[PDB]
Amino acid sequence: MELRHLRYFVAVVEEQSFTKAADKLCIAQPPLSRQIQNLEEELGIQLLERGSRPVKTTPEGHFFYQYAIKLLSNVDQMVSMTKRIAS
Amino acid sequence: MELRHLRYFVAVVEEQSFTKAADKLCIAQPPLSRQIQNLEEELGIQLLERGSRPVKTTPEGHFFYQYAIKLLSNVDQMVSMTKRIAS
Ligand code: NA
Repeated sequence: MELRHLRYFVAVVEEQSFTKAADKLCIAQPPLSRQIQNLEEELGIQLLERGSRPVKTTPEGHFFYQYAIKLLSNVDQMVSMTKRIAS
Repeated sequence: MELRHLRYFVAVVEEQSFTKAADKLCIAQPPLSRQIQNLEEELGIQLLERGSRPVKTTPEGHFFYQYAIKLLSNVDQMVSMTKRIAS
């Protein structure tokens, strides 16, 4: 699992759309969908209700989502601070 | 930046060796070294003292290291708990 998977997943959850998330991340929809599938397959879980319109998380999916946003925020803080040290 | 970069970096810092870190991560040394260089180049900073034997972090490198281990621990906790929900 990579940060890309988390960033893609968060965008899908927030936009409630695979296409709209793809637009926001400046990528095509098909690879985005494949990456989220890859994430679910790696974890051995369903993060999203399959076939849900608009896109809705499963309970474990929403749990994962809430911790994913926390982690991505921490990444941003880490990178920002480390850069500020060197400059 | 991806989780791979953090995992590679942490291993190098802890083993104080590019080769020994590669052994631990079950990969060849050359791609490992390239990935760490890629990480430093992306951030625009030196995480390791260039030419140091044994491998030693820069002050910003050690700072980054300490937050990287925290983040990787959080990733592990997130994945473990989310899996435990679905099972
Ligand atoms: Na990653």
